[PDB]
Amino acid sequence: SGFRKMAFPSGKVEGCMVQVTCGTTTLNGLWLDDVVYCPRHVICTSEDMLNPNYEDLLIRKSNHNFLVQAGNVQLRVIGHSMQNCVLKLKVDTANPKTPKYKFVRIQPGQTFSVLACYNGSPSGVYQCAMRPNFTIKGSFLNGSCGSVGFNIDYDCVSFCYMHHMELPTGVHAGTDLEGNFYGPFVDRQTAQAAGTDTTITVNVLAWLYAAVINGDRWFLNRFTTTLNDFNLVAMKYNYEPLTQDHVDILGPLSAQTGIAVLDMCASLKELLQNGMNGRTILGSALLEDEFTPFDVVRQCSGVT
Amino acid sequence: SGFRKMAFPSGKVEGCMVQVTCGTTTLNGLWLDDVVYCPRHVICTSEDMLNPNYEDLLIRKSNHNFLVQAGNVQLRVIGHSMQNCVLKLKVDTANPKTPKYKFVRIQPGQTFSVLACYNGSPSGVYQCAMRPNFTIKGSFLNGSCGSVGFNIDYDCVSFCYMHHMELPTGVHAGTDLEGNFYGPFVDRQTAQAAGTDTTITVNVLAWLYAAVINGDRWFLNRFTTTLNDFNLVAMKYNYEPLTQDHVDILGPLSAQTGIAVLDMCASLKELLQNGMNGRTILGSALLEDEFTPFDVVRQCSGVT
Ligand SMILES: Cc1ccnc(C)c1NC(=O)Cc1cccc(Cl)c1
Ligand SMILES: Cc1ccnc(C)c1NC(=O)Cc1cccc(Cl)c1
Repeated sequence: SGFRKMAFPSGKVEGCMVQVTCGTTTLNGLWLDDVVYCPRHVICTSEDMLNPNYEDLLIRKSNHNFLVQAGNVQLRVIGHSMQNCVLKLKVDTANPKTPKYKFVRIQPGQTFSVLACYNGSPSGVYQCAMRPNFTIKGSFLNGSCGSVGFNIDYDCVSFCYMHHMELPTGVHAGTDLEGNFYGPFVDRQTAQAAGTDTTITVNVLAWLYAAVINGDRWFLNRFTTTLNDFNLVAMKYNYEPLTQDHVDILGPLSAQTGIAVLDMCASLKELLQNGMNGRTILGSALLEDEFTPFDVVRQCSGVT
Repeated sequence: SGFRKMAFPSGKVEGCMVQVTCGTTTLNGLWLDDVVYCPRHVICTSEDMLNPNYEDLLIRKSNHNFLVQAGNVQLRVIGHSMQNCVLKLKVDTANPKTPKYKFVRIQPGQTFSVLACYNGSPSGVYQCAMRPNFTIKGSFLNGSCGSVGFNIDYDCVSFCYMHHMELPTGVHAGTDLEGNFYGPFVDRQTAQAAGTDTTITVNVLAWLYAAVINGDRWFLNRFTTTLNDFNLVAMKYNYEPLTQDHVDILGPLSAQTGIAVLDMCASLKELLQNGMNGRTILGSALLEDEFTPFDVVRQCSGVT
């Protein structure tokens, strides 16, 4: 029993973190096999960041300008290339601590763990969701650039995020491991609009099922609804429209609890229209959307 | 910017986790140097747990009855001893992945990271506080026994908790690494009272300072209070009494923000008496007490 915002064990990712320095800028890199991946803005000075011409800036750099250090040992850079917003520094040594890994581009609403790093050293780990608007509400300071997000399936780490930037609004933007930004963002010191965000409906429902499994049941009611009626309420409260694909993914939790998905939707509808009346659910006074249906089943079944 | 319930990177602790089996019971052990530490109730059957005589049960066991497996390799047990509620199994091999470590008994109100494990395999990591009543509100299922809590200072892991039991109320009880329970709990299948819990006042104040640093300032007011007046409010709302020792530990955050500790106490007083009026602080609709003043300074300064 109990329900926590649990992160994946970060060990396999800690063994990949390195420090990358170019000129006067230092950030984090990810060392997998004989390649170090890092945000391409490591090649910028503060003056460059206003409107950088990355192609021109990278041409002034040679392999010996990229200083890569793994803990205390220096890596020898034998190649460099830019792929979208990431730099790939080929090194002469394969990382002996490289776990089994994949590069994945996650969908909005999916969750992942972030290993926050500074100067190539891990400081902490936390779980978060990629917002529907492709931002993440992380905890990152200057120097955290290059910190990565990931999921783990037994022995395989799927890297899904690399941190690049903090928007003027204090929310975070980054790329997949091929350097493609999530969202409309560009790696430039300019004010950039993050779209209207919404609450991840399927995750809130998954978390209400986790609440029932763990004993918090006060919000269950004698009502039911339809997908259409529920979506009228979801639109009014800036929630993502619920689809049959979302209902299908909630099936295991519906089966485990015996509460039909549309009955849980009716509980959520009443919570949206009436608030929590000063009560809590799983220690929260708001509707939590950072747990996917997969996360709930994993945490509630003890998958290692 | 941003503020998350961040856990320490779990890598150094993952390398210590082992599976311990005795008879038909399997749980987690902590392998440090040539000793494996685990909850002594690994020697019990379900029938024994009602009122176990651990001394008598342990006498029926020999070194060869304790099966210790580190991933896929079997450890050879050359000694066994009970210290309070933990068993110490001496093995013939020192753990090559033993980090620099200490065993510490933490105070109520302090925080730590938990690496939840099943069958000696890490499933997730989360941050939590030891409640004033010496329970923890974790996320643990059957088989999580032996999972540990810890803090990390640069390269040193201070182990402070080992999970033993879930109380009938769904909250968790465990020991320090010398096997001494935190709180009045006994390792027995009996209903056990956890005392009245309170909110960790100094942590809520630390978190209000983190909110100010990160831009959430709506709760700041034009008022101040005294320790005496604040403590009358704290008593009414089941908050721990604030002392000058607590004020002194909040000094760095008071200096960083320019908000005197008693002025922050007046904001907290108004939040206690008036609620949050449907607003949030750092993404929470309640007053958070799982961040110590040290945690706030660490997260806000990027200590690795
Ligand atoms: C200051 C800070 C705080 C938290 N995370 C981060 C990542 C930062 N740093 C930046 O955003 C620097 C920067 C400026 C403009 C564009 C880009 Cl790609 C990077
Ligand atoms: C079932 C469960 C769930 C979460 N954590 C845990 C630790 C459990 N298991 C138990 O509590 C088993 C047990 C019963 C009586 C005394 C003791 Cl020391 C241990």
